Amino acid sequence: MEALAKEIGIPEGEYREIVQRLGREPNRVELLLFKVMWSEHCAYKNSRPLLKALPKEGEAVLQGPGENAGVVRVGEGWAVAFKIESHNHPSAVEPFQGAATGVGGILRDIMSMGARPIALLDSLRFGPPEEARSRYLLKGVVSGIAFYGNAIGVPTVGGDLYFHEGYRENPLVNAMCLGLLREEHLKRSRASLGRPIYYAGAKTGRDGIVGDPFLGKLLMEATLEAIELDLVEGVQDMGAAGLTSSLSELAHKSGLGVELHLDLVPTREEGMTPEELLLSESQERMVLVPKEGKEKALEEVFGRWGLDCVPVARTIPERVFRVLFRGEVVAEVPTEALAEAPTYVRVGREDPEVRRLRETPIPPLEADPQEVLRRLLASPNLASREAVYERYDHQVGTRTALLPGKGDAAVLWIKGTRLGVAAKVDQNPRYSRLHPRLGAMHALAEACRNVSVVGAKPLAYTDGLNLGSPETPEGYHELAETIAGLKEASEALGVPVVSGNVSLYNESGGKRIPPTAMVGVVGVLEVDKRAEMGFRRPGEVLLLIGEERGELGASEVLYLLTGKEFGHPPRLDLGREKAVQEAIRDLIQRGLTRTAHDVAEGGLLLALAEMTFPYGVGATVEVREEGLEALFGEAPSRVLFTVEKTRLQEATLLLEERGLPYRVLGETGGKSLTVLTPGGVLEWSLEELLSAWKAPLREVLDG
Ligand SMILES: Nc1ncnc2c1ncn2[C@@H]1O[C@H](COP(=O)(O)OP(=O)(O)O)[C@@H](O)[C@H]1O
Ligand SMILES: [Mg+2]
Repeated sequence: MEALAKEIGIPEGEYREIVQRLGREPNRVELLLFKVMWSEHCAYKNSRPLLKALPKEGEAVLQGPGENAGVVRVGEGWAVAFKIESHNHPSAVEPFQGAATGVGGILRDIMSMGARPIALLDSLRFGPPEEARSRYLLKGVVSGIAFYGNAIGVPTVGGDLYFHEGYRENPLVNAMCLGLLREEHLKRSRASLGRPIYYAGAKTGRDGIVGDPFLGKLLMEATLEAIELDLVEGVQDMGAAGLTSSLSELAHKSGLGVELHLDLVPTREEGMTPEELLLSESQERMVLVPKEGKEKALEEVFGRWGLDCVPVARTIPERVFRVLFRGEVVAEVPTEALAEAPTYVRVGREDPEVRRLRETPIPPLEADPQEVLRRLLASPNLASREAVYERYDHQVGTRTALLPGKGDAAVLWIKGTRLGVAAKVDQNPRYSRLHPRLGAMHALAEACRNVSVVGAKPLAYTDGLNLGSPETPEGYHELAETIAGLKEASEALGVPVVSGNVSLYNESGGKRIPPTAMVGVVGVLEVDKRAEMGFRRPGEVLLLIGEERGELGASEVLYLLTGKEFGHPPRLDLGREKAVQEAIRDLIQRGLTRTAHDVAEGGLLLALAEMTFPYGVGATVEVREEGLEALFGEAPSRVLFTVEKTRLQEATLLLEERGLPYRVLGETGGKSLTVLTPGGVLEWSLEELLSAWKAPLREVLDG
């Protein structure tokens, strides 16, 4: 029956392997099950072999890759679950539902760990902001993101937005979620023999073979209460491949099989066929396995939240996924056959054009810095995302609260404790397109730097990989270099992966999106020893860890002045990066500084301007090197911070004992940003910096 086989999308080679795993040919239904379970989305066929390289060990790791999300210990009995997913292709066809659905799904993965969602972060990539479609997609996904999150009660505390040429055809929408729980309640996707499997949530319809957040809230409370009462031994959310992936996965990890009675499955539409029920991806659906003797309890938990919770399947000793419908066995495939699909290895080769661009020498450039800073602040990639986060609410919850003082990483305070959880997601497409490996390294480094900058220690990360097809040598190369990049940054900084995602085939017409590894990092700190980026008072000494000179390759200023992106991305010394991150955390924990900000895209001056916005406090400094490289050039491992006058020596003593280059630029205060250079004084009023920075994205989004 190879006919229908290759007619649905299953490769001859793959089909032949399926007949040898079943010792027979699958019927129509079984064939449809494999088509979906063996697709790259579910099987990760081309990425698994490479992902084995990512370091997983870490002091704070409680749960790494394998479960619906990664979990790390944060102290005083608390733990944090988190993960990042993608909903690219669907957001492309319909931005509103795509984004909202991306949020619903990520939320369920975090809930299944028994962790109550405390925050959402979005990682977005669209084409240039002047193009109609780019504006459309941006309006769509943020509208959709706001809709689900605001309705379910989980705030979107931050994220990463970037506009770029390489995303014109394939936009990216990744959602990261943070959830907290008591370690004692850490649950996974396990089931013991002889247990019934419950189904709760919306009824199964003919969906993706729109999300309801209102029902999501109910679903979330019940699941969380159910686990908080220790009534379950396993919980699984239903997403891609619906019931099929939920149960087979659950069964496979449990070392046994599951018998599904489709007739007991709640239906929303009439005349639904077996495959339709099995492959529906209807939203807000949940699988739960009550512990022995707690079935009733589980039902009551859902009864309390006005939800139905009914038995739909049971575990069996035979490691198989047996599907029953109207009295007949319509499918019975071995669990292993469904969960362990073939993987592929290829030979990557870099796209010669990528090399050509990277090796292009950066030409001598000249421009009026008075205007370059204003032009950079007005760039849609550097301007305020204020109009975006204004769509979201619920910064204050029932256990956690977002600290309103703008820090480089979102900081969620755990009420009743001194604990604070910091989070950030990063990646630079320009660096990544020109040097995927260095781009990936920069992403993890930056994310960790941002958390370190508010005073928290990086505990682990989550990586949402987004690339073109792995078929072509150039594409596989980008995937390979991206993964090698993370490994290298991870090993050097001592920060392990705990979860993640992989989205491939993000390309059309031979045009590949810039390799995109959206790195999410979680860390913890004492809310009382926190730092934010805004200058808070006049008279503080302003210092810089690292050097003033940045590079122009793949930089913002280069793009602004040439309209192009080329050259080598900034070099990254992982040893320096680690030492700087520890230096800044020490500085903050010892109470020497409570205001820090790292120097990233746009260079020293842009970083400087961003610090005057939060409180309207200016700064006066001296930069010893003139030239674009010093004022706007980019370089990692650079951090700005302020100390109280009589504490300068202790801070400088600390940096010196760490062998770290540093400089005392000047002080804070006034209603201007003033910069002395060997060629004179450059000056801007905080007003002009502010208006230039505030307008760009606000009109694009609300105009
Ligand atoms: N790039 C990656 N890095 C680390 N872990 C990953 C990566 N991609 C996938 N994983 C892990 O492999 C598993 C598969 O993800 P997935 O099946 O898509 O979960 P779901 O479908 O419910 O969103 C998860 O445990 C996930 O955390
Ligand atoms: Mg930053």
